[PDB]
Amino acid sequence: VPSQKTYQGSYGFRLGFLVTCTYSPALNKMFCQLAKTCPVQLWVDSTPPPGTRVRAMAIYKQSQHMTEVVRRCPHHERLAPPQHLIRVEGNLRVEYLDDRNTFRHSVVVPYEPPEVGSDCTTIHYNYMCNSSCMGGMNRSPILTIITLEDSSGNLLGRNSFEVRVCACPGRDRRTEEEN
Ligand SMILES: [Zn+2]
Repeated sequence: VPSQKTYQGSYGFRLGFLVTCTYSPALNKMFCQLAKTCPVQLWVDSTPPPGTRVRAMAIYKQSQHMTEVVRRCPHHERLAPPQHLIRVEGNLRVEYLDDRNTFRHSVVVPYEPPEVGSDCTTIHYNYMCNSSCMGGMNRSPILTIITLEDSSGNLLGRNSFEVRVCACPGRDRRTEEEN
């Protein structure tokens, strides 16, 4: 299984977050609706090298399920391959990748610096299956792992957040925070 370990790296890489999508810092958890815009901010302390790329991948949070590949349920599976949970919208250079050994899916875009008038780079992710989809995530928590990689694919930085894809993000966040 791919590592989830936070690695700020040489460029001081971290994530930020701004109901269709809501983030709980206390839980390090995003709650979002299926197919809706999920803004994830990339923050760096120094400019990454030319051709730096940003990869997103989902894994199960629980150790006992970590070897299982996160993919869309049969119903939802039937630019993006239909099996992929995570898509990117609003980007002309999206790559959908299937690992030849692990079969794990990921979605990659080029790293771009913040637009003029901004301090961070935003990527709009879409999650295409609900956490509750049986025959898929089966209510089991997932993590999204965001990796900053150089042009050769080498690790520059890593961060992660838990995700629940659900009908009522605000309500579920409140419940999970009360728990
Ligand atoms: Zn589904």
